Amino acid sequence: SVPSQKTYQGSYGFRLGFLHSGTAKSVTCTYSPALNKLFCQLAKTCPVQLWVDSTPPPGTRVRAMAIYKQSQHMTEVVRRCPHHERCSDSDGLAPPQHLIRVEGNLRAEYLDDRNTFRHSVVVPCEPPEVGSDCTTIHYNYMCYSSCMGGMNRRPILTIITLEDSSGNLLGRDSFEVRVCACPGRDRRTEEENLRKK
Ligand SMILES: CCN(CC)C1CCN(Cc2cc(I)cc(I)c2O)CC1
Ligand SMILES: [Zn+2]
Repeated sequence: SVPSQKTYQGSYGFRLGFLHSGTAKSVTCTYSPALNKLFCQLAKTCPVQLWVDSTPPPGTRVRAMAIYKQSQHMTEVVRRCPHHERCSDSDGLAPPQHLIRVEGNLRAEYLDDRNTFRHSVVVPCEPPEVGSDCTTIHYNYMCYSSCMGGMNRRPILTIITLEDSSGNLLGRDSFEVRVCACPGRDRRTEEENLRKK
């Protein structure tokens, strides 16, 4: 099975937002709107914003899952490589196999799907802090795109779904991810390639 990646705002007008972090060689996480692609360093904080037009019901949750982007790989489960799944860098909550973690949220839950075997991490949907207009979730990606025996240079997408308390679909958005040593340079390069192409 391949989970849908269709953008769907749904009844609550759900969509993601990203900061404008620039492309300096020192930057650790940066988003390209032109590529709809997040570039980040291994295990570093990735702020992702949640925006809605109206308040969803109590019990609404927000799930993140990775899938391979390319058609010939979309069916393979995205997981950490044989090295990283064994490096004992657990935060006490995330299974060591999971590529995507949520940072600093005690209510995060990690799912190994009993049928598809796909991994995901889900948290309660919460209102913005007083004074803010959106809610931010901090994600970590725990392997490099290049990890041998894992992603092995294959591009992935992160799919973010807004769910009701049963896990039914309320909204969906997605973005490509590259986990790399120099996100600033790589974003600049890929945006240049795009502009040329
Ligand atoms: C312009 C948008 N207006 C409506 C007029 C409001 C602003 C206030 N929010 C509250 C709210 C609750 C949850 I739980 C999650 C999120 I993210 C969130 O924004 C709801 C939308
Ligand atoms: Zn790895």
